[PDB]
Amino acid sequence: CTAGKDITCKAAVAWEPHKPLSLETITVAPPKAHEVRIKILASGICGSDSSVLKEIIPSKFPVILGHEAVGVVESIGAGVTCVKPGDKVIPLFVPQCGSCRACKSSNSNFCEKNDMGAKTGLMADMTSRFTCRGKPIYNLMGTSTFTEYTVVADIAVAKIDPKAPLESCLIGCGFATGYGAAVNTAKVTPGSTCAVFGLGGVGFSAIVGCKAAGASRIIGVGTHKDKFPKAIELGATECLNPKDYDKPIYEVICEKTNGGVDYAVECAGRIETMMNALQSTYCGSGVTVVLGLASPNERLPLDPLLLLTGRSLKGSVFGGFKGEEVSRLVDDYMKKKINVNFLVSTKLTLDQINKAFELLSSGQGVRSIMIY
Amino acid sequence: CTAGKDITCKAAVAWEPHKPLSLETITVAPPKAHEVRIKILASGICGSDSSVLKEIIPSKFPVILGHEAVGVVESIGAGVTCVKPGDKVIPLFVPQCGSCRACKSSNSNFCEKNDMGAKTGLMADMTSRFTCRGKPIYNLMGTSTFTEYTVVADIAVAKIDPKAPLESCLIGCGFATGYGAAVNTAKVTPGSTCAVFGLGGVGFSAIVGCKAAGASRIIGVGTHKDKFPKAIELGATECLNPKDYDKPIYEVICEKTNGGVDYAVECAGRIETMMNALQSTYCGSGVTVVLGLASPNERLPLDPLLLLTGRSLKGSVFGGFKGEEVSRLVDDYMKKKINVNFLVSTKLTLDQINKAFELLSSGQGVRSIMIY
Ligand SMILES: NC(=O)c1ccc[n+]([C@@H]2O[C@H](COP(=O)([O-])OP(=O)(O)OC[C@H]3O[C@@H](n4cnc5c(N)ncnc54)[C@H](OP(=O)(O)O)[C@@H]3O)[C@@H](O)[C@H]2O)c1
Ligand SMILES: NC(=O)c1ccc[n+]([C@@H]2O[C@H](COP(=O)([O-])OP(=O)(O)OC[C@H]3O[C@@H](n4cnc5c(N)ncnc54)[C@H](OP(=O)(O)O)[C@@H]3O)[C@@H](O)[C@H]2O)c1
Ligand SMILES: [Zn+2]
Ligand SMILES: [Zn+2]
Ligand SMILES: [Zn+2]
Ligand SMILES: [Zn+2]
Repeated sequence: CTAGKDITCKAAVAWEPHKPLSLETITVAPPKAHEVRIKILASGICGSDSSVLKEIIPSKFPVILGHEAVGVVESIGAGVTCVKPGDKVIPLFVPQCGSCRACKSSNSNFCEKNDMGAKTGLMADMTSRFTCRGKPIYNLMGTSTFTEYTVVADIAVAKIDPKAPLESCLIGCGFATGYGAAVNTAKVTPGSTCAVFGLGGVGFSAIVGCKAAGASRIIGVGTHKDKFPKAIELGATECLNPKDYDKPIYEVICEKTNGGVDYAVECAGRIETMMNALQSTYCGSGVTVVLGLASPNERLPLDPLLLLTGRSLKGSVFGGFKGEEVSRLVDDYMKKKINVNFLVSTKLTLDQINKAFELLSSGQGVRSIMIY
Repeated sequence: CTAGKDITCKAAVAWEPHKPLSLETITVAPPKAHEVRIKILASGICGSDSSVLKEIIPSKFPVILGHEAVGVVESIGAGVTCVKPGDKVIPLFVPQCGSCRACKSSNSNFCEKNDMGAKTGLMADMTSRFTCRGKPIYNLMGTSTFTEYTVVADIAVAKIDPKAPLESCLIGCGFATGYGAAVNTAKVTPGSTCAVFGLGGVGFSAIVGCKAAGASRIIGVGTHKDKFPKAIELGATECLNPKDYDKPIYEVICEKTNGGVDYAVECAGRIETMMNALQSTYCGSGVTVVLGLASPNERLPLDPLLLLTGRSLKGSVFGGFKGEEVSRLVDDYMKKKINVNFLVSTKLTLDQINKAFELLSSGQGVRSIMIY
């Protein structure tokens, strides 16, 4: 039994930015009050994890990344009632305290207890449960999944079906984000025309989302044509490679869609892709959703006239989903309403984690996950 | 009888930008096929009219400005069936052809027959119905109301109650825009908190709109405290003057509204004001509507991160209203549901038109109108 005891396990540590993750032996302390220690079963590698390493997204170091996973509760701290040892769960990088303005609302999921703003990289009591070589290691958005065991607040966990597949880990971020961006944020309607920019994990999930919402046309826009067949299989009606064109991609799209698409979803994290997405929508009612994160000091040179005719520009985190909605997604996945496992193009071990980061730059595949 | 004859009348002509409007005697030709000649009863002076004169909004010159009015049909061209001589009407600067993508969709009012993009300043057949000092004079957005008589396309006219008050002219633009920005574009919900930036004709209408939508708090934000009393009278729960604080106005608002308002409406046409409005909304679900038009080359330095948490930024013209909805607005006004006349702080004659433009730079009052 490991309850109430320190656990020694394997984890991928980021001692510094711009450097490959280091496989280390670490110590994971027992959960304190209102905390839950989880044995990670599978973890996905998200573009945001890569961005932290490139300093595109701020974070303290040393740090254990990863925020897309599925696991089983190993033990619970004092006062915990929402889960119990043995329950299968998905860590939430966007918690749900249930009492803040966002949580009490039905139009927001941005719980104020999130650490995306403060970036403390520590637990609620400002201490760390991670130790490596006698040094406290910071966590990522209250999760950290690039480790065999992690500890999270009891408001940052979603209990799910005990038999949920290991591929359910994508629901921890990438899939819920892209899927939700289409279904919740953009609010894609039946028969509408959509365009998705950036065919990575999130982008493919957005394509699946637009299809589920009933779009009549879904245009996948990316620079790696090897992904096109896959994109079509998952819902895209056609794909376009901006590099093939001399004329602006938004002009190409507007010419093909009677003036522009109804909904555009940006999933690359590039100011240029955001601008292309916006201008690819119909000026009279087009809706653009930005999901990607660009360098902190980059800005979108927005001409207000682009919005004046009737356009909308919005953004969201975790597809606008609240933690309490995660289980339902897992259910739909098992009922085959959504085949999340289709997005898993590569399965690796924790030791091969750096390969997943290498693939992120490759011109193929969708999502890589690790089975511990 | 003037049917089928040229009419000689008075009008205010802008021979060139940056100069006072010139009172002239002009000739107005009879309406051609699918056109309607209207005797203007009253016209308001809109900030947009001033912007054209200052070259903030592009236009050919010489031109007769004005796009906010109420009048009566004097005669109709061949094929016209929607109105007849004697009908009271409101010219529409955003037409409704009923056949384009925008007109077929309930989510847009930006009829592709509008002249806001092409700026031809001419009738459909590329000719003008206005002549002054032997020269053809351009029109404004298919309307032009700074003239005793004007000719418009039959898809650019809304028939309204024969007994509609002269003040109904504000529905032609200012009122419909501000009011609609709240009810249609922002979609203000009962019990929400709102902030309106720029207390001019449009701003006051937005206040009226937020109140009609059932907002519990309506914060008027402007640099002229003398307008606050009237603002409160029309629906504002309080007013703030940026100059009375050492910190950014959006920090003051967030501090006073538990993180920011639910809906913010920009009505000044300044990049700085637009940015203040955006950041003044709650990061988890705040909605900002931009209505003002800034200089052509100005750009909003938008940090994507401001949207990622759950904010929406959108814009619209004519408050999102379609031409077919104008009569309903006039009806509500005559039933005292909305007191449009309350926004008229100055009444002039055509000869005094320049005083109205001077007043836009005074710092008091709301809207000026001229009775012909
Ligand atoms: N708001 C949220 O909740 C949320 C959640 C997770 C991730 N994100 C962000 O969303 C983005 C997508 O993440 P993934 O989806 O996790 O990432 P990913 O798999 O790395 O995919 C990003 C995709 O965007 C395109 N891309 C990458 N670099 C590019 C460049 N220099 N120029 C043009 N296109 C480029 C590529 O698409 P093609 O191969 O088709 O060109 C690539 O597959 C990341 O920026 C991530 O941080 C946001
Ligand atoms: N999209 C549409 O359908 C539509 C329709 C009509 C007008 N508009 C636009 O809406 C805006 C306002 O029109 P009105 O409402 O017709 O105009 P207006 O009566 O001139 O009022 C504009 C108001 O904005 C503020 N303002 C103006 N110049 C400013 C400056 N340099 N710095 C700070 N605040 C300033 C003032 O408010 P305070 O005194 O409270 O500071 C002023 O009362 C214009 O930009 C116009 O082009 C859009
Ligand atoms: Zn992620
Ligand atoms: Zn909360
Ligand atoms: Zn139309
Ligand atoms: Zn106007």
